[PDB]
Amino acid sequence: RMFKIEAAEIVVARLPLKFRFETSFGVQTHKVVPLLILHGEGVQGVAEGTMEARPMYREETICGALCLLRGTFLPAILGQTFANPEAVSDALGSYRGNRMARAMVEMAAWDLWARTLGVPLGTLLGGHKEQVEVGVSLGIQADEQATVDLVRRHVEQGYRRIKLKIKPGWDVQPVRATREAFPDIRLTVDANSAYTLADAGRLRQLDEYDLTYIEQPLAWDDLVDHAELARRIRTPLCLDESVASASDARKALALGAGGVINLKVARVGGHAESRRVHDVAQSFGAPVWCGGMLESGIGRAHNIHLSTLSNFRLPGDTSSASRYWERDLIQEPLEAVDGLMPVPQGPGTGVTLDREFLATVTEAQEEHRA
Amino acid sequence: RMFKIEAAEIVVARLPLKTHKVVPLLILHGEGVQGVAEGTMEARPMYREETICGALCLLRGTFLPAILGQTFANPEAVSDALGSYRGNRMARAMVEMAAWDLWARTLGVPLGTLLGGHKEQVEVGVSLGIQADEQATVDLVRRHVEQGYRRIKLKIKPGWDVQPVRATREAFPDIRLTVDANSAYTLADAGRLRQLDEYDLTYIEQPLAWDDLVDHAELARRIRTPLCLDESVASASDARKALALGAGGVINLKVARVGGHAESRRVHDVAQSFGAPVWCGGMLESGIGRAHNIHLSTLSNFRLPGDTSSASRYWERDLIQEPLEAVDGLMPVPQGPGTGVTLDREFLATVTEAQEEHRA
Amino acid sequence: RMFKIEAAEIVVARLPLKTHKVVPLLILHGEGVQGVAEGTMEARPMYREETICGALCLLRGTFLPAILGQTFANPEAVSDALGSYRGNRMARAMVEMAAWDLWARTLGVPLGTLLGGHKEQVEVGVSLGIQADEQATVDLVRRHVEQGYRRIKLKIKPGWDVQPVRATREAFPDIRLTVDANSAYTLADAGRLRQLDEYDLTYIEQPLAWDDLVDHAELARRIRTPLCLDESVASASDARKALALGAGGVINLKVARVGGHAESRRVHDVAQSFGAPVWCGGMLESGIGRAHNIHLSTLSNFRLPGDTSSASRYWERDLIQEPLEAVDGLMPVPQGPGTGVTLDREFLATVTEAQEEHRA
Amino acid sequence: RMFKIEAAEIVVARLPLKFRFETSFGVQTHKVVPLLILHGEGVQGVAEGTMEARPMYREETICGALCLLRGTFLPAILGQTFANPEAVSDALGSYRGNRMARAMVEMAAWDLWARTLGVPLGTLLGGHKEQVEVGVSLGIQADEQATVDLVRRHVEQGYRRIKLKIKPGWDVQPVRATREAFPDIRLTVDANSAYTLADAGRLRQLDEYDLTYIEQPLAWDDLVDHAELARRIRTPLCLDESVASASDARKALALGAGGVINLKVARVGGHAESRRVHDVAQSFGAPVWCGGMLESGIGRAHNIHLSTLSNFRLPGDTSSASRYWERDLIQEPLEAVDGLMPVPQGPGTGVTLDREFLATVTEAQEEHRA
Ligand SMILES: CC(=O)N[C@@H](CCC(N)=O)C(=O)O
Ligand SMILES: CC(=O)N[C@@H](CCC(N)=O)C(=O)O
Ligand SMILES: [Mg+2]
Ligand SMILES: [Mg+2]
Ligand SMILES: [Mg+2]
Ligand SMILES: [Mg+2]
Repeated sequence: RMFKIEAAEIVVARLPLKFRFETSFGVQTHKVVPLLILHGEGVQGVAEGTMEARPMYREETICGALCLLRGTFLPAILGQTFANPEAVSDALGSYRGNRMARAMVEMAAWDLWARTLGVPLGTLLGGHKEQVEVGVSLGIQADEQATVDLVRRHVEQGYRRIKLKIKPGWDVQPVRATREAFPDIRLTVDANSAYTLADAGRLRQLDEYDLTYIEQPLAWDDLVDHAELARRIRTPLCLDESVASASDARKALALGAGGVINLKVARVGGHAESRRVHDVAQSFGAPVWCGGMLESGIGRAHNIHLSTLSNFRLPGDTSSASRYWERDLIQEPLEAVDGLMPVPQGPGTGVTLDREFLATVTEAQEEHRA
Repeated sequence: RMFKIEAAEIVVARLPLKTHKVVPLLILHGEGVQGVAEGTMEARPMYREETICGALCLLRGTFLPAILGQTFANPEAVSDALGSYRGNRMARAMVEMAAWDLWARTLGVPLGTLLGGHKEQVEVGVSLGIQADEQATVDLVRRHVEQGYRRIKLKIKPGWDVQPVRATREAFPDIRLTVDANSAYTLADAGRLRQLDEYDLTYIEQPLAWDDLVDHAELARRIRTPLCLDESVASASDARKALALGAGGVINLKVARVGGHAESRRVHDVAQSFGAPVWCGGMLESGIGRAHNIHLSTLSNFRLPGDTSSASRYWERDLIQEPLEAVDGLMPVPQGPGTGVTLDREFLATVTEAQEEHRA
Repeated sequence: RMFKIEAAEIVVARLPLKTHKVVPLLILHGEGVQGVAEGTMEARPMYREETICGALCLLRGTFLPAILGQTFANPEAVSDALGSYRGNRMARAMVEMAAWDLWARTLGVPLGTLLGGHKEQVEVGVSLGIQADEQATVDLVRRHVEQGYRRIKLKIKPGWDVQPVRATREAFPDIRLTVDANSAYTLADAGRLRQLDEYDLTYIEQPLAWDDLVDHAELARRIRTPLCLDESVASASDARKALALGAGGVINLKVARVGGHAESRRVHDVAQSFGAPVWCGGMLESGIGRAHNIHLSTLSNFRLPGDTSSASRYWERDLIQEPLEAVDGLMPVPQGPGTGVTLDREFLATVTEAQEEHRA
Repeated sequence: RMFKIEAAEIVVARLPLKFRFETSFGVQTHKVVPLLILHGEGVQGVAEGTMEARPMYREETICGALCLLRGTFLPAILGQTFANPEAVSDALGSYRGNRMARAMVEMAAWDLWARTLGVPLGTLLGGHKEQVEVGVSLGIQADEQATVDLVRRHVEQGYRRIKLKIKPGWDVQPVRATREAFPDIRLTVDANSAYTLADAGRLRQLDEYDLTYIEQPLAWDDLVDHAELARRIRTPLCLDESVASASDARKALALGAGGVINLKVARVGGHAESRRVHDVAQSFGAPVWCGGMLESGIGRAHNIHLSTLSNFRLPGDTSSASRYWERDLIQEPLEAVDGLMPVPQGPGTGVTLDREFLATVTEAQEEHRA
């Protein structure tokens, strides 16, 4: 039955990384993890923000999102009783944008709700996969052959897709040079919203090298130019930043802006909207796959449960947690073997904050009540 | 945790109208609860392609042996365990919808709540058949407007369309008014249908072929009145194709026609992503089907009124213990887990023509 | 020659309306002059996605450290020095617009003149909220017509649109009349919106989703009244896409929403290249923002009247020393270099909630 | 503040060339340079006409343009006070066409105005590049290999694009034969409004040889056929003659007539309109690059300042002045090194008439006052 949200904790942690993540919007080495914990009916839901300190991947920031949480979202929900996560989400007024901020509340609500039922999260969302295929995305690196080697280390691990982050002045080389050593691997690029329609003919060269897709080659907020570019090349386009809702997905696919969607749960505003994005794509015969945002095991586990839905037909960016952190914020390991990630068992996300360890890396912590 | 389907009953009832109606039921048993669903296929293929005879064959020979004795994580897993077979969406909906009801009852949660709805009441419309003349049409619309219905549906046909719509809109300038064209028209009728445009109908329902989308798209370019699709939307990919082709701007969503609740929610979500509304169509359901419908209707893109009016308008006495009665054009969501309604087993037995039990 | 940005102040004022409004200001100091700009983001994300809290964070932690102590050839160079970051156009506009004002003041040249304008006065329109009934609408339009406004904007909403427009056009057959639909409609409203067509509105402003262009394109095919875009044009490439898709024929151009003066001139020029007009939208600005707006509005494709009406309509007392008062629907361009207006520092201090200074 | 135009000089010079310019509209060896000097507020603005004695590249002529200047344009502006170059341009009535003639006035006005402010021209137009990438365009020449050698001399100089003027009965050869010796150079052709849609399949052969664009292959005044041809070949089209305004640019790009625009400042009517053309292209994600019209250092310097704007993303035709003249009309050298041309320093254009030398090559000179 119904659930009452009695308290909310905001806990910000920073976690040292392991590899250096050198995307076309910059280089990333460390990681701030904004956690929202919702309390009610003797259980708790935890979710993790995917917004950055500065607006580099997309428009939101930790600073603005916490203001929004403490000044607006949390007051609207605290002390209130809800029938389900859709009602929580409904209660956050008509505020514009800020999907990731909304996702912290909404996804925590899903975790809390599932835990009141004693049911796994993926199960309530309609998924019945018991593990999910994952690939790896490899940041920018080295040179023509001396990067066919980092691919090597991952193909030997059984990862089911290799994604190379390219960018203006570094692209066609690895692709032929990886299709070189590995003529048969599922291979993709993250063209990193780097290019413009100007760069169209160069991108067509990637065509023979048989990629499953080219990811977000043009502006992060664009659909129209992508639809133009898609007509000029044979390699399918994959959208990321430009699909932030199910109607964006509908428009992108009706326009022909892409044939594949990188679905990032928090980017589209949470699980319910992700299911819609997922079903909209499916109705167009377009697959989705699960994006990653360097999450701790909270975010990683949310991603894994979402990925159990049936239109997740391409390997996601949900590789092994041990790849990123010497120690994660949860107790459970989230380790893929042979490119298959198992669904962590238990109610909701199936994972559990390591509170003692979290405390040692916490830099902010607030409680909110009605 | 997961649920095992241990047993299934098929009960075929002949329920007196207020002539009879054959009501096929499926009851799935597991975990100390049961799920019940109602078939909407007819004895002969009239509204669509399926029949009771073909459907019950498929259930007992194929669908039921596939699920009996198996353990499932959710209703989607039950449905997936049947996905090799083509079409037969109403037969499939029987299993799928009973599975939803069973699953919800293992959790103790209302069905609509599990599907993501949070309405406590749903808006209901009324359907009128062809009347003898204009004033007889207007007198019955006036009755139903006074009862508080929030949408008026008129059955129209070639020779009788502009007249009743005109007379009605004249008497009732501001009501929500729609028509059901019952696939009785052709593209040569475009000029006549366009004559409806000045009376601001919310939509015209399925004027052209029952399985068509493409000619509906053409007709939509020729008239300004929105088209509502019925029989040609039997899946989420049909809804996508319909909306993207401009075959219509509204979908009459019938849960069993598209294959059950999960696929219905996908139709609802696809429509929503296009900013097109859906509404809940009806099929003369006993309280089992009516309750499944009321629960589906609590979802937020059900933005036009549905054919889930009072059970008492159809049946002397219903097969369930709970009254489903709308007041002032609002049907309350029946309280309880799953559908929130309960078969009256003794009354049921007095109207049962045939029953059978199946185990693994 | 080039300019060095030596210092920046953020002042947040609470300015009494004639209830209060929070007015965030940025003052950039260099070369013995200063540039001032005003933020248009709200405390919560209502008109669009940004907030004062998020914006000020971005300024002090990112934008300001990027420019403090650096030397620039022009305001475009200042803006380029921030181009790694995504969205946040109003936060960016604060820096960009102060940079324009500073730059113009190092040269001794009016801002509008540097952007290529040569109007000495700009035409102003009036905005009316929902009134109780038709005659109350007409009485207020009559007032504003007599004051000499050159465009009447009516706020409309579902249930209240054709009536006020009809009553107004009936009383005023030749005035320039427009409506603001405030994203309150859907494609199902096409038939109702088309009913506005006979009253010859100059445009309907953003009837569908605030961030949409594609559905607006569809709606434009269904009705003959021109659509004006607001929130879905946040850049020159948005303006191009909007005009080329046929999402609208007019753009409500708000300087801070698109990221400042340079990008605004690009929106203005793209529109012009399509032969589509722009007009200057408003955001309840203190005299700082109003003056930036008046200066932008002097450009030649600002061919419909703008929301830069009298400061006295909003504020008991303004933050600047100069009165910005329109007479007979003409707002004079404030004289002087840059914006031609000057902060009243002592009055400002009496209404300051928070201030801070930043250096390299 | 405001500026008053008190006097105007028209000075026509002829300058001996150095190389023979053998375009598909004819062979050019010498060069008439129409200069307009505007006087006001103790400074002067100088601009240079790009119209020819005869209408070979486009429709204007020196003869008709000077008539228009002396009979119409100059009378409208002399003794008048203006707030900026846009107001000067506004004051030249609604006269039709004659963009180059208008450009002499307008561009001189920009120079004059910038000089009253003491600011560089490019700076006022919004550019902040400190030098610009340039290529070379090579007229019609020799044969298959014995022209891969003239390309040679330019690649050794570091020019960042090589453009070959082709024409019916001389085209596919050098391209494979230059892509031959120089498999990696940025290479283009100036198809010289020579062809018609008839010639479409031959042009598609240039496709593998990897040109950045094919320039104005069809009629000089056409958009529609270019949009058709663009659909038949993979090499982007570049428009020149057919874009004479920002609305022409809008129409060309909305139609798909080209993906690149050769922006010639005087052809579109001056700096302000060039900025608009530049921004319109940018809004479509189309680059521009700077055309050349064999200018003396006055025109060359105007071109360099315009080229500082951000959508000038492809190398222009603004090579070294020493390539064209044994002596230029200005004092300053305008020499590129390694395909980079520096912005000449100083207010306005940053260059200065060499009046003593100009006098020795002047063939006409008039003063006009109010
Ligand atoms: C922080 C986020 O922007 N980083 C990666 C995703 C990293 C993934 N492997 O977890 C990205 O490509 O978006
Ligand atoms: C006079 C003009 O028509 N000649 C060259 C441009 C020459 C450039 N290199 O300066 C052209 O191709 O148009
Ligand atoms: Mg990515
Ligand atoms: Mg019906
Ligand atoms: Mg408005
Ligand atoms: Mg040329």
